[PDB]
Amino acid sequence: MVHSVAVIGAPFSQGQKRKGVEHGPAAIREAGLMKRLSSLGCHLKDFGDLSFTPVPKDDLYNNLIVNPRSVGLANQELAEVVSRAVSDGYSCVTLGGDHSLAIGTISGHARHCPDLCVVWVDAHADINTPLTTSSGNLHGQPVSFLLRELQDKVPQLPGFSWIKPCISSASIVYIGLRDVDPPEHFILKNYDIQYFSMRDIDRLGIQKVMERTFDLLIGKRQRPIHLSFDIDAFDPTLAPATGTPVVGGLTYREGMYIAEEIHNTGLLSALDLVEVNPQLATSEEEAKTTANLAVDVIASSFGQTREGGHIVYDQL
Amino acid sequence: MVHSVAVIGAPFSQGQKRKGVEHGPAAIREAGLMKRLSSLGCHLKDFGDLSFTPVPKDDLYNNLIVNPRSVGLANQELAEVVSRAVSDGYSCVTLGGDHSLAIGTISGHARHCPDLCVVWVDAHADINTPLTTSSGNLHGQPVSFLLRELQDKVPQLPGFSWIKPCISSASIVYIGLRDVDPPEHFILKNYDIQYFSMRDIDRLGIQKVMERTFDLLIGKRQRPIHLSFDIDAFDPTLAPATGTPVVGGLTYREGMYIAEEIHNTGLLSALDLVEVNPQLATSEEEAKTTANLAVDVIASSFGQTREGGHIVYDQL
Amino acid sequence: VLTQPPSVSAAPGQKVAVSCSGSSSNIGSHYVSWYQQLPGTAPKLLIYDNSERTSGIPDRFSGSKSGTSATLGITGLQTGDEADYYCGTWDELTSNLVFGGGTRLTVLGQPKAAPSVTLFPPSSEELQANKATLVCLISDFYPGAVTVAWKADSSPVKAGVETTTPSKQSNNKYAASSYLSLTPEQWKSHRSYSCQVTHEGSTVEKTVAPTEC
Amino acid sequence: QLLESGGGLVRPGGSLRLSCAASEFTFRYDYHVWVRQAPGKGLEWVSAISGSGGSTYYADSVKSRFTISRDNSKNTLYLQMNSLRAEDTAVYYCARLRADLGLYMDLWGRGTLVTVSSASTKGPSVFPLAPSGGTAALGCLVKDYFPEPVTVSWNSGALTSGVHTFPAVLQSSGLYSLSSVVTVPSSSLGTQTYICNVNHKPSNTKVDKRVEPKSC
Ligand SMILES: [Mn+2]
Ligand SMILES: [Mn+2]
Ligand SMILES: [Mn+2]
Ligand SMILES: [Mn+2]
Repeated sequence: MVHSVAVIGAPFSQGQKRKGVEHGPAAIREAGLMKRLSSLGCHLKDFGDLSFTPVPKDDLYNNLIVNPRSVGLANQELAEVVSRAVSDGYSCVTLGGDHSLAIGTISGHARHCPDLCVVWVDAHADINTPLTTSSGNLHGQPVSFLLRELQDKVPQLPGFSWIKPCISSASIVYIGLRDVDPPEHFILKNYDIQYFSMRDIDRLGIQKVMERTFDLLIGKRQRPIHLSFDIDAFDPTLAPATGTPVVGGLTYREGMYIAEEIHNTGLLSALDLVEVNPQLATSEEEAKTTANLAVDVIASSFGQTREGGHIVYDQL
Repeated sequence: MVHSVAVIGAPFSQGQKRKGVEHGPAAIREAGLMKRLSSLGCHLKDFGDLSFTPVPKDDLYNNLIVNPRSVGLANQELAEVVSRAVSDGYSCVTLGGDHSLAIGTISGHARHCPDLCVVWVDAHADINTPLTTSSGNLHGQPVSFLLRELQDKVPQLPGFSWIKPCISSASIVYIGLRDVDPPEHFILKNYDIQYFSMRDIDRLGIQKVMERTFDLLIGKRQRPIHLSFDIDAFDPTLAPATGTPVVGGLTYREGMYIAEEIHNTGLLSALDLVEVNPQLATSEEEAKTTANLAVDVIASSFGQTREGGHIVYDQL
Repeated sequence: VLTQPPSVSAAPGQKVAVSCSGSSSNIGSHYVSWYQQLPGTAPKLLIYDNSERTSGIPDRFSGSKSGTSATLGITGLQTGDEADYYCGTWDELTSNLVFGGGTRLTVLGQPKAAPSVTLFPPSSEELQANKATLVCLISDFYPGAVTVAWKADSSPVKAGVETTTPSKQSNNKYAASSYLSLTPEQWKSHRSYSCQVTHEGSTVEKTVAPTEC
Repeated sequence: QLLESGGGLVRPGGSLRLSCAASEFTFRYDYHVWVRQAPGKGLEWVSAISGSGGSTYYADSVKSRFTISRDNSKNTLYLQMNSLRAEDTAVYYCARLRADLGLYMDLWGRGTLVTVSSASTKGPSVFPLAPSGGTAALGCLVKDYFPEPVTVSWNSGALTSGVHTFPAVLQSSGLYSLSSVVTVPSSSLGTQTYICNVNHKPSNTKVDKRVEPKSC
């Protein structure tokens, strides 16, 4: 219930080329996350990294190439850990691997906060259905298990019968899209989900974007806010160490602004930071700078500012 | 009295890790500064680089680690050289090492122009007092010796008894802050100094910023303008060779705009370009590109443009 | 100007503290660096500002300063660590950088092989030319530290003595030499000469006479 | 990296000139020093120069004889040495000098040898070490040779197993001596020839020496 702050590592992925994403929490932990947050006068509670062990064959090969049942089922264990953390009065930060963890953290939140809304910052809409993308895409496919209007087009995969769609199409706003499949594009249109693509930001501005965003979410009533920030939303020059880097994305300035704005509502309840994959960096510098950016996002969302803060009454 | 142009090298610093800042004037001189200015139809007068020799022990160690008394006292010699240069009808350009030279150049200017105002372009406010930061910070602490409202909180360091506060809180506007200590943050607030942080530029625009800036400085009367441009105001990708590179800063476009605007008032009287430190570059390219940028700033401030200028009536 | 003791000892896995004493005008007043002289190489920086490690140096290394003194801790001792360690800082009375004399740290991971000693009398050729040299050859000793005493019958001799510093051998054991210059008459007038070599406090002493073989 | 050169053997009263070639483009922005190491003594800082060569500092030990210079255009530091003595004999090392809470030298070179000895070039008197544990050791004494090295073979390398040549002693005079020694079985002495061939290539001096004075 966002009075203090919980840090939860959830190193989940499906393996294959994007398996260094499971190493993201350490990378961010190693960007000095907790210092910052501690030094932002936050009471912190570090809930550690979750067990991610494949079902039902934990032999080598499955670890390198994981099955969907294994993720869906690790999200169940996540929703539970998110749920209890909210229940004890904490704001959830979940350091991620692949954007699929959003399934467990939104499901967890919804549970003790059923009026919540979502800001999905991302180059992708991650809103494919199981029948619209490959076995591999579950990271780019998690929003069709949460939205409540898609269940007519969404089948029962084993590991996923616990998920109970906890969002209507009018509770999620997208910021930063530039890489959207036709299946996704039609869904956005057809079910009247509002979104601000890189085009709408060129036109409107990050200032007017956030203005329009809040009106559509918290405009006629206060709700708890769930920021699912995906790192590939930042232009790749800023965030190179990620699996699907798409060019033309947020500047550093745009991204902090978004965080700055979310904090300034003082309604933020849970935050997801995902797709940080150090195996994909050109150097240690590139891995480090990506995680440094990811520590800034969180810091901002939890009160960091570019112009000062805190307390002083200075001496002579 | 800004009819022609004076170039003065002031290679000052306190040593320690940021001692390659004393090599800045040569770097800029070596970016082809004088050509540009000469080829901008300016009558130039090159007053050379100043002696910087520690007081009162000029042995090796002090050269590597300099005492405050040594800087305060080299600023006195600077204010004098600035003063005479203004007195003979020149616009002052002072190529810098650390932003502390601002103490001597503003003091010099004030002297023959007591109605002057200041635009401080910088990621920092450099406005700590001697009792708010370490012995080392004098580069990030020079504005509390000039402002006239801070003398109740500002003690008499030897080397600094000549400084006579020549600015009220309502004569300085900051552009480009993103790294501000709590002590600084309170001062800005408490004494009602106006400023445009990277946040206000994301929101307002560099166009509206300069508009708001001039209204607050020269809005109801014409005054002589003192641009103290600090190189770490530019985002580090543009200006990597500097001691305190802070991310999220001015684009090339924003920075030239500021210069372009200052020139367009035709009121510019003196200009400071500081914190250019080639020892801190990843390569000669990085050192060179930082100084190239620094030559553009000056050039712009003195009439360079991105769309043409000058004279022609062409042949057939 | 800085004092650090000359030598140190341990077996791999153990730990030491090399101490650096100076004064008011340096350590009492300035920062101390620590440099590792790997034998037969230029030194490398380990530590500045009293305890600040440099990259890739493990945390095994630790420095510390107190008033007029400094100290380099090294734990989990390893082979390839054994070398010369010097402290350095600035003295504000003389206006220079100063170092300690150095400390040689040997890591004993090999057994205390006492030296094999071969002593030769002066050659016919040399005596014919009115000269005389005794040759003491010292080999396969570990650790690389020895001390030499020549004795004409029972009397000690330090005049006309030239001794090499120990050197490493093929097997990472050590070899040294010592040369005693005599007149032919000094050689012929004494009943015997002996090279006395002491290694880790134990003596080996070979003897020659002018009477042949 | 830093890499020094132009060390060598110089006669007392003599001059010599070191170079140090730095790799960093930041070489020109940074103080460098010269530290020398007398053979197996400690380190003695000798001179230091500023990024621009406006300021030079010298040790009492070397002041007014030695002159530190640099050419940033050539990324080279120099040391000109005049009026050289025995006591200047040392490995000379360039280093980068930088500041933080205090001063440290963070970049160093491999070194370069300066020997300042009075002694002139010559060849050695070779003398056999005849034999008098079942095995025997016989050898050759190589006496008063200047300078180093001497290159030694027994039966032109054909005798290899059991050959032991020590590191030479540098005598008080400045003249070198070393001992050569091979371990053999006592049966073998009469039938097969023992010769330590020796070479002082400097002097183009080659000496073949027979070892049979056992007298038994
Ligand atoms: Mn994405
Ligand atoms: Mn995503
Ligand atoms: Mn700055
Ligand atoms: Mn500044």
